[PDB]
Amino acid sequence: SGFRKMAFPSGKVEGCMVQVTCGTTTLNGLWLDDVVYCPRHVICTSEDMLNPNYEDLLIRKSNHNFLVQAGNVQLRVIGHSMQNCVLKLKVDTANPKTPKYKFVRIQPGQTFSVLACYNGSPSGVYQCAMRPNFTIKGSFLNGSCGSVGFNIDYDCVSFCYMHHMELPTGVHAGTDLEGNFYGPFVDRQTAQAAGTDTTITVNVLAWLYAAVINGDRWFLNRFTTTLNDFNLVAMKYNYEPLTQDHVDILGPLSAQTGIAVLDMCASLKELLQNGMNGRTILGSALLEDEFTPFDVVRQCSG
Amino acid sequence: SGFRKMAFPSGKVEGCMVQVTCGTTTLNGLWLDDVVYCPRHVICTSEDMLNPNYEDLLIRKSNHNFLVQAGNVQLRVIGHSMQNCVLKLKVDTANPKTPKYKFVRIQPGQTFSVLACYNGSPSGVYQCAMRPNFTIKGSFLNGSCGSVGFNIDYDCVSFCYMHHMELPTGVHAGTDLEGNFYGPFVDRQTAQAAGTDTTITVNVLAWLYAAVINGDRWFLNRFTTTLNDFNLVAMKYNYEPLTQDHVDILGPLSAQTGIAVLDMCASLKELLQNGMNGRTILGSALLEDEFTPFDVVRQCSG
Ligand SMILES: *[C@@H](CCCl)C(=O)c1cccc(C(=O)N[C@H](C(=O)OC)C(C)C)c1
Ligand SMILES: *[C@@H](CCCl)C(=O)c1cccc(C(=O)N[C@H](C(=O)OC)C(C)C)c1
Repeated sequence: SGFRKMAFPSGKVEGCMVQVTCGTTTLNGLWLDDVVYCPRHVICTSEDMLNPNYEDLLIRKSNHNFLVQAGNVQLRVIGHSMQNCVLKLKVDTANPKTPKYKFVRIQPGQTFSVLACYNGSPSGVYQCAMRPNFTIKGSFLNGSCGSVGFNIDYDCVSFCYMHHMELPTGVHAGTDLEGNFYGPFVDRQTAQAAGTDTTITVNVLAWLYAAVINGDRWFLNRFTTTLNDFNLVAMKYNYEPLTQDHVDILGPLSAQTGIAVLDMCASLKELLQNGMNGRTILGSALLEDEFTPFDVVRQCSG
Repeated sequence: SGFRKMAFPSGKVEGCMVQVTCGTTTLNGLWLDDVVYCPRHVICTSEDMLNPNYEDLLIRKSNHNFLVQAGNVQLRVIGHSMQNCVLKLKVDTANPKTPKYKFVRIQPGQTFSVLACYNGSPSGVYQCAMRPNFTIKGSFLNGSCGSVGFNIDYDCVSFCYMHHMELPTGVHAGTDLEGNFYGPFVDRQTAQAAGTDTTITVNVLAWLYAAVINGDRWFLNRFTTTLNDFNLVAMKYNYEPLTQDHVDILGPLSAQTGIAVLDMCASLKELLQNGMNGRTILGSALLEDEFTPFDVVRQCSG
């Protein structure tokens, strides 16, 4: 019993974190086999941050301009290249702790664990969701760039996020491990801002099932609704549309609780229209949308 | 920016988790140097669960009755003993991954990371607080017994919790690493239940400071209060009394935000008396009390 925002165990990732310094700029890197991955803005300085041409900046560097430290061991850089917004530093040593891994790009509404790091040293681990507007609501301080987001499936680490910046609203933006940004953000100084966001409906319904599995039932009702009528309400409250595929994905949880998906949707409609009247669900007084159906099944199966 | 429930990186702990089987009962153990620690109820069977005499149960076992598996390696048990409600299994191999560690008992209102494990395999990591009534609101399924709670300070792991059981309300109880229960709970089948609980005031105030540091200011006011008047309100809302030591502990956060502790207490009094009028603080619609002053300083310093 119980329902917590749970992250994957971080040890496999911890053994990949290093510190990358170029000039007086330092940040974190990810050491896999004989390559270190980090944000390419490590080669930029305060003077070029407005319209930097990264191809020019990199052509003017050599391997000796990069210091890579893995704990108290200095790694010799033997090559450097750029891939989109990530820098690849070839080092002369393959990381002996490299896990089985994949570079996967995630979808908005999916969750992942973040290992916050500073100066190549892990500091904390927590769960995040990619928002519909392609930002993440992280916890990151100065020096956290290069920290990564990941999921683990049977000892294989699927890396999905590298941290690059903080937007003016305090939310965060970055890229996939191939250096391609999530969202319409760039690694330079502009007035860029998070676009409008929406609530991830399928996740809210998953979490209502979690709650039922954990004995919170007060929000249930005898009613049902059609998908079309439900989605009329969703649109009114800035919730994403629910699709038949979402209904199918919720099938297992529906079957375990005996509550049809469109029945739980009737409950969600009532909650949106009426609030909670002072009650809580799984210890929250608002509707939580950063648990996927998979997250719920993982933590609630028993 | 940002504020998340953040756990410590779990890798140091992950390398200590093993599986312990006695008969058909299996659970998790903690392998440090050449000792494996686990709940002593692993030696109990369904027939004895009402009034087990553990001294009798253990005298009837030998080393060969315990199977310890560390990954795919079987560890040879060469001794067994009991210490309060934990079993100590001496094995013939010192864990090469043993971190620097301490066994420390924590106070109600303090937080710690939990590494949930099944069959000696880590599954997830999350933050918990020891409640004033000595329970924890965890996330644990069948097979999670023997999972541990810990804090990490400069590479030294302070273990503070081993998981033993789930109470009827779905909250959790266990012991310290010396096998002494937190709270008035026992490792046998009774009608035992969590006692009345209260909210951890000093932590709520810490979190209000976190919020101010992260730009949530709407709940601030021009008022102050005395400690005595504040505590009259606290008692009315089932909040713990605030002490001068709590005020002193909040000194740094007060100084960073420029908001005197008793000023923030005036804000808390208004929030308790009036609710939030539909607003949120750090993405919550209720007052959060599972962050200590230390947790806030760790995550907000920048
Ligand atoms: C980024 C963490 C943000 Cl939450 C981080 O650790 C970091 C390290 C080093 C340098 C920067 C940085 O800000 N670089 C500039 C920038 O602001 O990005 C747009 C450059 C000069 C464009 C960040
Ligand atoms: C406990 C996890 C609870 Cl959230 C766990 O993994 C476990 C493993 C093996 C056996 C038990 C168990 O329940 N034992 C009995 C009990 O219910 O504890 C009071 C014994 C027989 C007293 C739990």
